[PDB]
Amino acid sequence: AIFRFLLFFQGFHNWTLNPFHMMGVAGVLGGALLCAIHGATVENTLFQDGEGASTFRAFNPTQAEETYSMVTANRFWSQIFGIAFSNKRWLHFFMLFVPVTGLWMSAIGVVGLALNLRSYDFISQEIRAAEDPEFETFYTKNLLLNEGIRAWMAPQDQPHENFVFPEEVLPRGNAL
Amino acid sequence: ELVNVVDEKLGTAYGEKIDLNNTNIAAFIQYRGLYPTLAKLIVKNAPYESVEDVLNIPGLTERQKQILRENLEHFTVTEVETALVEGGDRYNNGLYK
Amino acid sequence: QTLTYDDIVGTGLANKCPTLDDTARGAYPIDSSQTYRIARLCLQPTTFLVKEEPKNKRQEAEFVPTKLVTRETTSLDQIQGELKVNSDGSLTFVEEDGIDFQPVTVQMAGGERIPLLFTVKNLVASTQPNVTSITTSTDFKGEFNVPSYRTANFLDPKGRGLASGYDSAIALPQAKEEELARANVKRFSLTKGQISLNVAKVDGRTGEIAGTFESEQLSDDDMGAHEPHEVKIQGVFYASIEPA
Amino acid sequence: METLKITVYIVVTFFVLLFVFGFLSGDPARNPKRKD
Amino acid sequence: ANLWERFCNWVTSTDNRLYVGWFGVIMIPTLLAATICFVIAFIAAPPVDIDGIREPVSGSLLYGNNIITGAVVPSSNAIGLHFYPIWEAASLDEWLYNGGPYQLIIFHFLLGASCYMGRQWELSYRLGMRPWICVAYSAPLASAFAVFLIYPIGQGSFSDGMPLGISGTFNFMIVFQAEHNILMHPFHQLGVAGVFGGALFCAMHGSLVTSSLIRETTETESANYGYKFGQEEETYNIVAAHGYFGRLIFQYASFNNSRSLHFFLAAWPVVGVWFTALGISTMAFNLNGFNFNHSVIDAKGNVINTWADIINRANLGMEVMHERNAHNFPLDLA
Amino acid sequence: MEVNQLGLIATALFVLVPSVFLIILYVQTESQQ
Amino acid sequence: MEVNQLGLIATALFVLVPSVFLIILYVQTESQ
Amino acid sequence: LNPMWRQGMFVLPFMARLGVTGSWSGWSITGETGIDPGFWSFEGVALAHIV
Amino acid sequence: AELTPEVLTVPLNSEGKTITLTEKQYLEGKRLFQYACASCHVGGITKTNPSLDLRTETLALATPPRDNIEGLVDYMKNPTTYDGEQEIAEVHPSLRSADIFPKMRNLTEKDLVAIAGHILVEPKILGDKWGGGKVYY
Amino acid sequence: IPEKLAFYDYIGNNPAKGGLFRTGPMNKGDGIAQAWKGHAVFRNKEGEELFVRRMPAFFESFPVILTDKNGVVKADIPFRRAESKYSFEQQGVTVSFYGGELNGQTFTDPPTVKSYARKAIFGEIFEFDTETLNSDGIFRTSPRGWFTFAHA
Amino acid sequence: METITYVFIFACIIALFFFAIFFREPPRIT
Ligand SMILES: CCCCCCCCCCCCCCCCCC(=O)OC[C@H](CO[C@@H]1O[C@H](CO[C@H]2O[C@H](CO)[C@H](O)[C@H](O)[C@H]2O)[C@H](O)[C@H](O)[C@H]1O)OC(=O)CCCCCCCCCCCCCCCCC
Ligand code: CLA
Ligand code: CLA
Ligand code: CLA
Ligand SMILES: CC(C)=CCC/C(C)=C/CC/C(C)=C/CC/C(C)=C/CC/C(C)=C/CC/C(C)=C/CC/C(C)=C/CC/C(C)=C/CC/C(C)=C/CC1=CC(=O)C(C)=C(C)C1=O
Ligand SMILES: CC(C)=CCC/C(C)=C/CC/C(C)=C\CC/C(C)=C/CC/C(C)=C/CC/C(C)=C/CC/C(C)=C/CC/C(C)=C/CC/C(C)=C/CC1=CC(=O)C(C)=C(C)C1=O
Ligand SMILES: CCCCCCCCCCCCCCCC(=O)OC[C@H](COP(=O)(O)OC[C@@H](O)CO)OC(=O)CCCCCCCCCCCCCCC
Ligand code: HEC
Ligand code: OEX
Ligand SMILES: [Cl-]
Ligand SMILES: [Cl-]
Ligand code: NA
Repeated sequence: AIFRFLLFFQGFHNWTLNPFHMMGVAGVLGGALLCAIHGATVENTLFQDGEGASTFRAFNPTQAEETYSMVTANRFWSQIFGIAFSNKRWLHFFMLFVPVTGLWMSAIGVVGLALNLRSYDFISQEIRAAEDPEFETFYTKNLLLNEGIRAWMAPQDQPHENFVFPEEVLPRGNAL
Repeated sequence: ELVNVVDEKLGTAYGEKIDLNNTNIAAFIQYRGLYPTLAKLIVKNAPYESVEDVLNIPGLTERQKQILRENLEHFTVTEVETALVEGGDRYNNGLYK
Repeated sequence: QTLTYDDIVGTGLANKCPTLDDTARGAYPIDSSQTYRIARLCLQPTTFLVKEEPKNKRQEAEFVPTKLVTRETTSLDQIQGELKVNSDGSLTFVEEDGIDFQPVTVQMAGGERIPLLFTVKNLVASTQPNVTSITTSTDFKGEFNVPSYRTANFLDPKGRGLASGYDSAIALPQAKEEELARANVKRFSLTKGQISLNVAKVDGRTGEIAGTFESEQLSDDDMGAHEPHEVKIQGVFYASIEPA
Repeated sequence: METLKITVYIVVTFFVLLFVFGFLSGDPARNPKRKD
Repeated sequence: ANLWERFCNWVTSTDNRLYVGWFGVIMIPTLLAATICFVIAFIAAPPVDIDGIREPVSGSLLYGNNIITGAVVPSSNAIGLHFYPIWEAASLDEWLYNGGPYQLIIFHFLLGASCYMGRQWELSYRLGMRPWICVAYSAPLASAFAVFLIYPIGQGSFSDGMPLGISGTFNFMIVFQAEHNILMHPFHQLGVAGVFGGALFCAMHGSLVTSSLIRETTETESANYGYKFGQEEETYNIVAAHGYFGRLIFQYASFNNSRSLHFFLAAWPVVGVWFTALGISTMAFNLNGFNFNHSVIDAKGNVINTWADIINRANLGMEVMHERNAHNFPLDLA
Repeated sequence: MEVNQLGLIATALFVLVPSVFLIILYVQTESQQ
Repeated sequence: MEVNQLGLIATALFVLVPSVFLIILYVQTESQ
Repeated sequence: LNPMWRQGMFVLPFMARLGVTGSWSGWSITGETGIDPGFWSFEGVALAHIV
Repeated sequence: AELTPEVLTVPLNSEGKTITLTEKQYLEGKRLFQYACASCHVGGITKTNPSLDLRTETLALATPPRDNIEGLVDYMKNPTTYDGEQEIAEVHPSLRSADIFPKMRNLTEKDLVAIAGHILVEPKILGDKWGGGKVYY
Repeated sequence: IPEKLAFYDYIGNNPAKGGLFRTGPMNKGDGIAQAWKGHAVFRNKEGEELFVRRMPAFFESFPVILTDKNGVVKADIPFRRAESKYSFEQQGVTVSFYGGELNGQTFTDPPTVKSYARKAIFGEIFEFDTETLNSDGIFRTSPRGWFTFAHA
Repeated sequence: METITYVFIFACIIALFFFAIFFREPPRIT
């Protein structure tokens, strides 16, 4: 039912075109990135604090020592990527900040979709497209798709409306 | 002045009867005895100036002439419309199911 | 000797018409009491020239060159039709069937793409009278049909079309509809073109002929959306003759 | 166009050669602890 | 001190502002090629016949695109999986029409990212680190291979690879769902769980650490000046952290070994993204998502719809409309 | 394209106003040193 | 009145750019 | 009737003046269509100045 | 709604005799149809010739009529084209062509009636969905 | 019927037909309303009166489907023309206006009748001035909509 | 004008990359 909700929003609201969703995507994916990259950095800059091959045992919850080298991690990432973190407090605040913010942003976009205040069209494109049958973008291609979704899904998804679409009115491309 | 010629055609007998000059071949399934054999023949030998002209197709068994006779009232003829006969669209007009 | 698929595949030779040896200067005689066909007609363009529009009025623009951007997809071939002898001894080829169209797009200086349906559809071409023999001086001249580049089911990027599609600019729901009429109402053109086939090689032993061709036809008009350009095509041809 | 093809075939061969001979030039020994 | 040996010593120097290395010897030119062709194409490439039907699609800014709708358009279906370098085209005008830049960019880019990954192992070796950060990066790298290479290989055409553009991306993920019901595929579901899960734990770890910083500053100063680069003692108290989260849920659903906690952080999103990379890669071979269409019926044989059929209605409208001019026959088999 | 004309002044100020704010704060931070 | 569109952006930057320069220079004078 | 100087072209005449005259698009400011200017076209002079 | 005998009563021949199937036959038919036929005829369409479906109304206007158990059983023995003008066992699975369509080899005579019976009952249950295609999925 | 009441019965004043970046007054979209053209009555060749199925607020676009009093579809504008049963051309559909600027006027030629059928899904049919504000023809939301959005 | 704007912002971001790597506040120890 949630999957259907996802696809409702594409065809009716064109929700992928919405910058507030895009900033949400960037915050969720930014979070999963930071999660993976931070776990991996710590785990591959560990200090040798025990003899054994399982490096988990050589951590004590009460040691005051940091258990990995922030310094060797900073060098690694400075030389690999060009910048690294240098402040372990900023790093962990940034890990809070990114995914929280992203979610808050998508929320604001949904609030607008409550009112059907969609980010549905680019006017300049529709104006040229209408005047110019040779002008096609991935933007015009995606609205044919949403137009399909609407017409093929609406009668069964909104049964209270008694939508009757006879075959001849359903938007379809050639052969399919 | 700019019209859709396909839409204009739907306002002629083409929109009610099988048009011997224009209709895709799959419409001959709506009547028995017609598809595929006679339908193949009618489409190959179009166009026709009158509905009755179908009976003069060379090679028609006398049984074939009677299946056409029974069905002449479901036929008709209008001017050939280029948009419906170009492309081999009388054999395949891109509609399946 | 003839080659196999695996010999030819990926070379571009599949897009080339058969050649005749430059010794083939014979003549092929025509028994008006016989009928003949063309077992295979092959047309291979080599040049695409487009007519420019020169702004003023009494200058008339020239034909300019273009670049082909659709690769080795240009030749017509496997064409066949009746070859007739008329009262006066003229010969008339009548195209029956074949791969008689190729979509092509060339690009003018300035990067305008010009698409066209290169074709000899419904070619009826005829010689002088009193031929009596096909020679290296025989010239066919004929006209053919140029149907619309897209057929009736074709949908433009807003879902508009002729036998299918929307009848308006649905993205502009309360827009002034008259100014979009030309773009909303699709029209199916059907024009004529001219062709000349100049025979320069004849193999009297085998009824094969080869020569040069020049045709004139209109370009794509995008279902009535813009005005077409005038196109000149030059190339070579091959044809095989046969008794019926 | 053919000239271009030559130039790219040469460029690529040169960088791939660099790569292979680079790693055959004692690469395990290039670390900060144990060299052999 | 031999010529070759000085060179080998610069390539592998850990003193270069950016590390080069042997993997870098391949990565730098391949990524400079991809980058320079991407920027130039996004700004100025003319329209591309992505689907082989002589219906060019405008991707670039000077041709009426904006940052959202622009793309480098995939190469023509007419080419399918054929290799289309520049020197195989009769001219650059042809190569532009048929989508050659996309092939040039994606191939250079794949190579250079493959080498980015090795470069990550290489520097870890030169610095005396453990080696496995590159295994973490293998999940995105795998995901990029999936949508630029594998999925085209399996469908037969680079024209069904992912466009290099924001709206192009959405096109490709819409059509993927009509053709593969990827939402109902379990490996995509783990990907969502991998990516929702990593966003959650990102925020957890960063909120719990931030919650248990040790007072080092005043209220007039950023708490971040409590930490100095390379200080030897931890800057938060992990037992206060364990004691909070263990009481929020219960004691044993909270960590207190920081090594296990960070390995868990690393492993959850990496594994979930491996799977979703596998999903795209196996749907490349049309082993599609679960199909529950008409699975529920009544005593007579009436269909009783479920949400799965509602999804299918949606999928159907996606199917019948994509590449609307492109199919002459009733089954879109690839 | 028939793009909205205040798009430009909107974009230019959206960029310039907060950028200048940060530049002002940074420069006068550094001359405290 | 049918005025120039770019006139607004030319006027606004004409004010904004040189003013900001002076503001940057003045505030960092004061904080030293 | 629409030469460069009616079109507000400032630097195009200085490239024209010393012998650059054609575009990689295939036009030239002397009306010739179908010319191949090589690298030193209007576009290539611009790019080289960026580099 | 349940699978009642009214719905399970199908014409037997063109003279309009009728035959009522058990539930067992109906499900046997549904099994055998999936084994031997659905690969082309899932839903009552024909994947390799969409112009011809198994809607009862199309079967009714087939020459020899096929809207009955006899016509259908015959068609499985000796398929023809829609006008009955030529035999198509070369290219359509049938008992007469089980040499080349091996799944037809082990179909007894009762199997054929269950298949025929399944095809005439199913449009009564599903209506337009049978032969309708994706529009009605 | 007061024109003021007829104007409320028009989807272009529905605050849920807007867009986030479609700026300015509603007038910038459908134009400045000048006149109620009249209430439009569709009939087929049988004399049956037909009804345009109104667009709901969710849909940026909507098919043109004419129904009878009893809900039964009797005409539409077909997308695919080849198997069309219900087209205006085949069904002989006509539009008659009562009230307003077109009171007493009847149109029979199909391209005109489809034209008003298209606007009838918006409800009552109005004459707009699109030149004055260079209106682009795309619905915008009202102050009711913009206030709710900001304050939520 | 919109193309100039999109490309100008992109170019400014590439410029900031350069400064942020080569002209960063250098990390110093204890
Ligand atoms: C950043 C941090 C690290 C530092 C990095 C170091 C800095 C180095 C950065 C350098 C990068 C520079 C940017 C490269 C621009 C690419 C130029 C191009 O694509 O330029 C190509 C140009 C353009 O070609 C023209 O391209 C045109 C394409 O037009 C298109 O474009 C037009 C607009 O321009 C119109 O829109 C037109 O409609 C549209 O179709 C036409 O096809 C013309 O016929 C065609 O001539 O071609 C030519 O003439 C060029 C010459 C090639 C001719 C072939 C001869 C072979 C010579 C090959 C040389 C190989 C290089 C050596 C390698 C190394 C060995 C030491
Ligand atoms: C790369 C792909 C991608 C990514 C990363 C995202 C990411 C996101 N999308 Mg988009 N989406 C995409 C593609 C993507 N989207 C596409 C292609 C479409 C089609 C248009 C959509 C359609 C879409 C819609 C329709 C919506 C999103 C939403 C979201 C957000 C969900 C936030 C969240 O955690 O909700 C998870 C939910 C919560 C965090 C709510 C609270 C959950 C509580 C804490 C759980 C309690 C559990 C409890 C203990 C019980 C457990 C028991 C039970 C599990 C058994 C997030 C920003 C949503 C959004 O923006 O909302 C603001 C939204 O509604 N997306
Ligand atoms: C809430 C809704 C939701 C959510 C959370 C997700 C989440 C996800 N989806 Mg799903 N999806 C949804 C709805 C949703 N989807 C819907 C509704 C549809 C159907 C319409 C889909 C259709 C769909 C498809 C078709 C695909 C996904 C994929 C994905 C994944 C995208 C992230 C990824 O690939 O990481 C992986 C990481 C990367 C791709 C990054 C590669 C990084 C490279 C190596 C480096 C790039 C460098 C760059 C160019 C330069 C930058 C640096 C420079 C600026 C300095 C993720 C698991 C994708 C997937 O599984 O991909 C494998 C995929 O193909 N989804
Ligand atoms: C509660 C506030 C409020 C509300 C509801 C309105 C409502 C309205 N105004 Mg007024 N107005 C306001 C405040 C408000 N105004 C203020 C403060 C000013 C001075 C700036 C004006 C100046 C003004 C003028 C000059 C005009 C209007 C007009 C209008 C109408 C059209 C609005 C429109 O198209 O917006 C479009 C809305 C948007 C484009 C949305 C902008 C928000 C963006 C998307 C977010 C910004 C990015 C942000 C940083 C997100 C990232 C953050 C992240 C890091 C967390 C409408 C009735 C117009 C009218 O019709 O006149 C009669 C008109 O010409 N208003
Ligand atoms: C040529 C033309 C003109 C160009 C066109 C190109 C074009 C298409 C581009 C489009 C660009 C475009 C519009 C972008 C869209 C982006 C968009 C959605 C914006 C997001 C905006 C927004 C504010 C969203 C809210 C959510 C938000 C705050 C997300 C932030 C995302 C973010 C920056 C996450 C971090 C990702 C990242 C790679 C971090 C690396 C972290 C890192 C340095 C780790 C290294 C590291 C780890 C350790 O553990 C330790 C110990 C140390 C020491 C250490 O170092
Ligand atoms: C008619 C009548 C009267 C009817 C009868 C009805 C009746 C009266 C009903 C009333 C019943 C009654 C009153 C209620 C009592 C019943 C009760 C017990 C209810 C159940 C409550 C309930 C449903 C709870 C929901 C369960 C819940 C969601 C728990 C989920 C557990 C779980 C999945 C948690 C995640 C665990 C996990 C591994 C997280 C890791 C996160 C992460 C990596 C953290 C990072 C991190 C972790 C650390 O650890 C530390 C250290 C640090 C540094 C750090 O970074
Ligand atoms: C060989 C080539 C290798 C690849 C080169 C790629 C270089 C790209 C990296 C960008 C450098 C600029 C970052 C400036 C910012 C910068 O200077 O950061 C520096 C900052 C240093 O953190 P410290 O902990 O040192 O500082 C905190 C203290 O100062 C407290 O005030 O690091 C970050 O916070 C890490 C998070 C940045 C994570 C986001 C950056 C990545 C986003 C990149 C996507 C760009 C958008 C593209 C749009 C088209
Ligand atoms: C593809 C390999 C098929 C299989 C397996 C089955 N059928 Fe079929 N069927 C197929 C085609 C291409 C056609 C059209 C034949 C023609 O050219 O006329 C048919 C036709 C039928 C019909 C007639 C439908 C009508 O409207 O008249 C029937 C009744 C039918 N087929 C039945 C049937 C049965 C019972 C099958 C399983 C034993 C079966 N078919 C398999 C293609 C294929
Ligand atoms: O190309 Mn892109 O997209 Ca995979 O299927 Mn077939 O092909 Mn096209 O349709 Mn659906
Ligand atoms: Cl598509
Ligand atoms: Cl196909
Ligand atoms: Na059943």
